[PDB]
Amino acid sequence: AQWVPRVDIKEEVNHFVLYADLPGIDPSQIEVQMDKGILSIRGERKSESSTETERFSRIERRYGSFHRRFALPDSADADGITAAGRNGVLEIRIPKRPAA
Amino acid sequence: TAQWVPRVDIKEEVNHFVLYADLPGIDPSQIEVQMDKGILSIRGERKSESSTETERFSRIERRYGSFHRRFALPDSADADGITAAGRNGVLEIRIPKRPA
Repeated sequence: AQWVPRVDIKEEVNHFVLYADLPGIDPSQIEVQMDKGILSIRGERKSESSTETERFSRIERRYGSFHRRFALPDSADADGITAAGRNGVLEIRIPKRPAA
Repeated sequence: TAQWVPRVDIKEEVNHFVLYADLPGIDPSQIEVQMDKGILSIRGERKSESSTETERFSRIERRYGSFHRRFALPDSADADGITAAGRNGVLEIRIPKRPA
């Protein structure tokens, strides 16, 4: 089961903010990149369930690699991205470029 | 308490159970974990930024709200031994099995 971590994306006055539910991963293990106007998050989650699988009486948490990409408007400035994580939410801030 | 249904894996080891609950974006201390008459519950309420200035969101995929996960654990689960500790959004609940 491909892990597709859920993301909300918001456009604020000076930023886009992407919030990504990435439970079970240290924020430092999530690869955030943005190239060509497309914000990418990529990483891998191990799950306790792939060890002693037969001991689990229920398994549904998704894990494994994920890689999601989000085209953002041209206003998004790839070079200013910051990301901080807490309680497995990675919150990525993408500043907007000043208007042309 | 069940606007969303957090993913939980449950494992029964030789001498303990472990539940792993993906509860991204909630402090572990806001998450109530108890057993009552065999039933392990995990409940609490996740808030989400997407409820604030919702119209500024171009995507909202993250589920939140109250949850109340219940599992009818075997009688061997020592209701008095539960610990629950979260890291990066994953709550790990450990319950030793009864001697008898």
